[PDB]
Amino acid sequence: VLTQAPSASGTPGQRATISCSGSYSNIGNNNVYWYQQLPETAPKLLIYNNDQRPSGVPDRFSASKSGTSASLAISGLRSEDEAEYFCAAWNNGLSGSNWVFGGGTQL
Amino acid sequence: PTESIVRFPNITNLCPFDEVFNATTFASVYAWNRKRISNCVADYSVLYNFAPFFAFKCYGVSPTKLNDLCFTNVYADSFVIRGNEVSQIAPGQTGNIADYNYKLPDDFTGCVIAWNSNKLDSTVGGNYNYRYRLFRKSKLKPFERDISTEIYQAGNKPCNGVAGVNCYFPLQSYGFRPTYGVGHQPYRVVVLSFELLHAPATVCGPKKSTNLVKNKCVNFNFNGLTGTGVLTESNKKFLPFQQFGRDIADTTDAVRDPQTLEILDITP
Amino acid sequence: QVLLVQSGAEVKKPGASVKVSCKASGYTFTNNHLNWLRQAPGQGREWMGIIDPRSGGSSLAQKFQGRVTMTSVTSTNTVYMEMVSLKSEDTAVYYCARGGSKWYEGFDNWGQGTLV
Repeated sequence: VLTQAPSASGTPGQRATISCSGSYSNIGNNNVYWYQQLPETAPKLLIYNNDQRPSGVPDRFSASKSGTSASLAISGLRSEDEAEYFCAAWNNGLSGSNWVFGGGTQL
Repeated sequence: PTESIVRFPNITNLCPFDEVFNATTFASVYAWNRKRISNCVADYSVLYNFAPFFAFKCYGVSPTKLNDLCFTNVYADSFVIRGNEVSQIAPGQTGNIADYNYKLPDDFTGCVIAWNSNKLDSTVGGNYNYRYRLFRKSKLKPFERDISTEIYQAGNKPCNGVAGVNCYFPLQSYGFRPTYGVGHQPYRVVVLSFELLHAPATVCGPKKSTNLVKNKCVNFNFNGLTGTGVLTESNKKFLPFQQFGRDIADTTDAVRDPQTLEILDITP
Repeated sequence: QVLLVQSGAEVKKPGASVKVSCKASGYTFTNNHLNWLRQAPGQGREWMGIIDPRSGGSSLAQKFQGRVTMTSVTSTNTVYMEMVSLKSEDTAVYYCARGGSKWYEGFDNWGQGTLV
């Protein structure tokens, strides 16, 4: 149910992306939105309605979805900013429908 | 087949299919709001552009064969039904909808379309504005109005306006929760009814037109009726009621041109 | 600025009832929704349920339905949770999340959480 997501190690001045793995019912039909988090910091909304960032988010970032996979690209990722990320999509499967968050591998 | 003539009624207008499919509030199974669509060219590209159907299954016609045919009376019925009982709107089926909410006649030539509507037709407190009937005096007739909800008693004792055991409440309204599973999530459904004979079309697909050539062997197309042959000026009088005639052999022999009201033959 | 009040960290006791409140700020309370999700270290994140601010109605996930009660009050500008038969496993950190309508699945603010 939760997105598996890959593991990454930051490299200064390099573009990096995070991908999610979900079912058709999890991410294919329902749009996704991202959440950048740092340790000892609270969650922060990253992209809105699966195609654009919310107002105030830096325009350097871009993200897109390809079926079960949604690529969250970070413009020139920095190791200090680098941290584990996690999808946030709505799931409606069989008897249960709920928000599903796939915690990515620790970064 | 020297050429290919196709003549449809010249009138043109974007059909109200858009506002039918995009209404912000739909009626209940209690009262299927049936609205007439006519005097417009029917285009299904807007229906395709609409949300991906969960179940678009259509009878007496095929969606490929849907565009060329001209329908005489089209009637878009709208309602909201439980995702468990979506399959019950098909004729020849039984179910709570079928027993008491509404029927589809067995000889149905139309399209039924449903799409998951928890996206915006669901409230966390539930949409109790949508209601259905557990109980009714008998089975509701196909395509029959039912807009009265009076207190019904299952037992022999008459209610006299009093509710109690064996005298249950008239209508039950389901409140969709977002948490409800896909089976129990609300479904927005649209039902279309067609008629193909003995009536003026006044509803057609976008196919443009080209003038006929009298006394020329052509593979013609009139109001979606596909036939080939020589078009001959005729003297047999048709009343305004009937548009295309019939022979002993039960194939078409006469037709009145939609653009110019004049009767033509369909001789081989 | 949008601000959400966080209930202080609490000692976790098996078979006990706790209440946590998140008081809204930076916006009108009734216009925009507020729902809850929790995080368990060493595990994934999970979502409690959503309460309506203006109507006060609550919709709760089937997975943890019944253990928690949520009530929305206009004057309090906050929603309360209840915990029945608190098991040691269920104790964790719980975040408040704020968003718009139901179709606006994207939560635009966050809760601090409760952890000891």
